[PDB]
Formats: sequence, structure tokens, C-alpha cells
Amino acid sequence: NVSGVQGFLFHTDGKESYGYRAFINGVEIGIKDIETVQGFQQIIPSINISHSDVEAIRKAMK
Amino acid sequence: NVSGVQGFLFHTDGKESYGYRAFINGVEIGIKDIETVQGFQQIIPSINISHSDVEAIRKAMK
Amino acid sequence: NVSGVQGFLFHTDGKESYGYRAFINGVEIGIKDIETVQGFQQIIPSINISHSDVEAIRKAMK
Amino acid sequence: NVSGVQGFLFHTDGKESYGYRAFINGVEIGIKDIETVQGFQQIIPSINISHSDVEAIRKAMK
Amino acid sequence: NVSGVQGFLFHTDGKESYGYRAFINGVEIGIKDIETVQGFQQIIPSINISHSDVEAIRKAMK
Amino acid sequence: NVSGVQGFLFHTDGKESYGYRAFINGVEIGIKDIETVQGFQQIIPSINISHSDVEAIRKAMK
Amino acid sequence: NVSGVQGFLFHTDGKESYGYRAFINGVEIGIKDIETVQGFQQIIPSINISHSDVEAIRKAMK
Amino acid sequence: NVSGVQGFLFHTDGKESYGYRAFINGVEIGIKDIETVQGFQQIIPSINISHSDVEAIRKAMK
Repeated sequence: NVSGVQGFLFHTDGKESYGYRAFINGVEIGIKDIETVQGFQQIIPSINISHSDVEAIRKAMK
Repeated sequence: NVSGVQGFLFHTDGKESYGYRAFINGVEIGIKDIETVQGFQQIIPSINISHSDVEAIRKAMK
Repeated sequence: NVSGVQGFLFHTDGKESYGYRAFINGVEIGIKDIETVQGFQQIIPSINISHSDVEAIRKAMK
Repeated sequence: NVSGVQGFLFHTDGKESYGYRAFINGVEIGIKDIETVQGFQQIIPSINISHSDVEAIRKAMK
Repeated sequence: NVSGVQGFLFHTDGKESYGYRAFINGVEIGIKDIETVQGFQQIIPSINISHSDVEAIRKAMK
Repeated sequence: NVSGVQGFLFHTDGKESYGYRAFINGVEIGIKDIETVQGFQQIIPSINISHSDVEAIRKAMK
Repeated sequence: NVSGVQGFLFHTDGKESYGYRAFINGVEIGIKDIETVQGFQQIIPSINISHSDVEAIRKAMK
Repeated sequence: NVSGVQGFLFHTDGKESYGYRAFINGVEIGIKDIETVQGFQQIIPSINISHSDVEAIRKAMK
């Protein structure tokens, strides 16, 4: 993996969107623009996580 | 493995269901929503574990 | 190996069964239910070890 | 990966261009010349990042 | 290598047989039963080592 | 990678040549002879970097 | 590499034989029996080194 | 790479030959015999390095 990035994008398609976020090298960030989502989709996976589950996933990606 | 996640989802098809859970980077979490299960099934395996065996698996998975 | 598990299931088909056990990440456990055996067979190998040899294998997986 | 380089080029196709930049082994640099962009595109990925998201990516990429 | 085992079985086909033995994660053990030999042949290689050479191999294999 | 070398050759085809250089295992060197360039091109990549960008790349390969 | 062995067998076909030797996990040993040579040829490479060069190779495999 | 060797042979086809040499696990050695060159060409690459560039390569290869 030449990119130097490990992690994933996450979002929900449920009624209660939080937009897109990512874990990148163990750091959680918000992604504001569509362009950046598409850019990182070239190099890391993009999965669905419901709003109610984000807190637990945060615990495990710490 | 670009995702930065090692682990697995687990559930039982037996009578005493505990829903879905996962080990994610050595942290055990409960998973509240179907969308999250399907999200993580994109990047980690999903296996069956009896209610009766979770305690021993917990011991191995720190 | 995305599962975060290294190890193997072991059992004997000799007259003197000890059921199924596993080394998971260097930790020995007993597996009580058939469902759990089949689940872990999705991600780690499953080999035969006679009852008389388990003590030596324990020494080496310590 | 024989190059000894992990990282990526990034740029925006939006209105507020910042040219090309890169993370190379966790160091952020600006890239002044087209020849260098084309050189590094031989060994590292090249993705789109909005001007608005660079600050968060910076935080993840140390 | 998902098994968490690195090592090999060894035996001699010469006149002074010592049965089967193995190095498993740098620990030397004797193997008492055919079932165990066949089990481990599923996950580690099995080679020939003369009785006369075991002492030197021991020195290398710590 | 059996060669024990990670890095790359770099040069510019711009008007202002600095000849060939390389980062080899994090050490920057000049390559004076054509024979050596061709030799290392057998084992590491060879990319273009403009003279104006070498200073930044040096910073990141430190 | 599941064998837990890194190294090589070496011998000379020059007039001045030293028999077979090996570096196994950074430890030099002599191999006395043909059976052991053939056994290790299943898992590590077997190359030619002249008697006059063994001293230098020893220096580098230390 | 099962050999436990990382490195390369080097020589020059220029007028000032130094014979064959190698870096083997970060140690530079001279190689006295053709048989050894052919042996190591089985496990490590063999490249051209001008007499004039050896000093710089030495600096990188520690």
C-alpha cells in the first residue's frame, strides 16, 4: 500500500445524515466536500455506518 | 488490507440471539443497526459464534 | 489476514475425544458448540491432534 | 513498494486551486513543476482534495 | 499464514529412526501419534533430517 | 524485495540539469556514470524531478 | 514462509570440497548426511560458494 | 525471500575493473571466484556500478 493511508470513509444513508467522515491512520475527521470523498474513494474503502453505531466504532478505532 | 481494521463480526443463529457484535482492532462492540453490519461485511469477515462460546473467544481476543 | 485471528482448531478422531479446542492469538480455549467450530473454520485452519500430543503442542504454543 | 516513498499527490479541480501538493513519508510539500508531478505519478497515487478539506487531512497525515 | 505456527516436522528414513519430531515456533517437540503428524502436515512442511544432523539443526533453531 | 535497496533515481529533463541522483535507503547521492544509472534502473524506479522541486523532496526523504 | 527457516545451503564443486553447510536463521552449521541436504533443499535454496569465499560470506551472515 | 540474504552483486564493465563485489545484509565483500558469483546470482540481483560511483553507493548502503 503505497498511499501511506489506512482507514475508511463512513456515512449513513439513514434519515439522520452526518455527512461523510473518515478514519485516516487512526484519526477521525469530517469530509466536507464531495470532491474529497471521491478522491479518497480512490485509495481507501467507503462503508456505511449508522449514526447510532458511530460512537462504538470510535471506541474501537482509538 | 487498506482499511486499517482487523477483526470480525459475530452472531449466533441459535435460540438465544445477542444480535451482531464485532471485534475491531481488539475491541469488542455491539452493533445496533443492519446498515452497519452490511457496511462492515464489506471489509471484515462475518462468522457464527454460539452464545455459550463468546466468553472464551473474549479471553483469546483481549 | 483481515480477521485479526491467528491460530487453529484442533481435535482428535481417536477413541478418547476432548471435543474441539483452539489456539487463538496464542491463547488456548475450549469450543463447546458445533456452531462456533463451523464459524471459526471459515477463518482459521482445523487440524487433528491426538490427545497424547496436546501437552507438547501446548508447550510450543506458549 | 521498492521506491521508499509512501504518500500521495493532491490537488483540487475547484475554483480556489492550490496547485499540486503531496504527502511524502508523512511530510507535506508543495510541488512547483509539472515535470515533478508526472514523475511522482509514476510511484504514488494522485487524488483530489478540496481546498476546504486540506486542514483535516493535514491533521490525519501528521 | 493464518495458523500462527512456523516450523517443520522432521524425521529420518535411516536405520536409527527417532520417530517424528517438530520445531513449532522455535520449540522442539516429539510427536507421539500418526494422527498428529497428519494434522500438522496440513499447515507446516515436513522434511528429512538425519539422526546425525539433529544436533546442529537444534543449534540453529534455538 | 531481495535487493536491500529502497529508493529511486531522479533527474530533470529541463534546461537546468543536475545530472542523476538517487535516494537509496534514505541517503541522497549523486550518480556520476551512465553505467551506474543503468545498473540501478534494474532494481529501483527512475523518475523526473525538476531542479526547483529537489529541495522540498529532500525535506521529505529526510 | 511457514517453515520458520531463513537461509541457504552452500557447497563447492571445486577440487577442495568442504562438504555441505548452511546458514539457518543466521547460524552456520555443517550438514553431514545426504538425507539432511535433500530435506533442507525442500525449504531453502542451495547455492555454490567457493572455499576461498566462505570467510567473507561468514562475515556478512554474522 | 527465503534465503535470509538481501543485497546485490556489483561490478563494472568499464576499463578499471574491480572484479565482482557484493552487499550482503549491509556488509560489503569482495568475491574471489566465478563459482560464488554464479551461486549468489541465484538469490540476489546483479547490477553494474562504475568504479567512480562505488564510494557514494557505499555511503548509502552503510
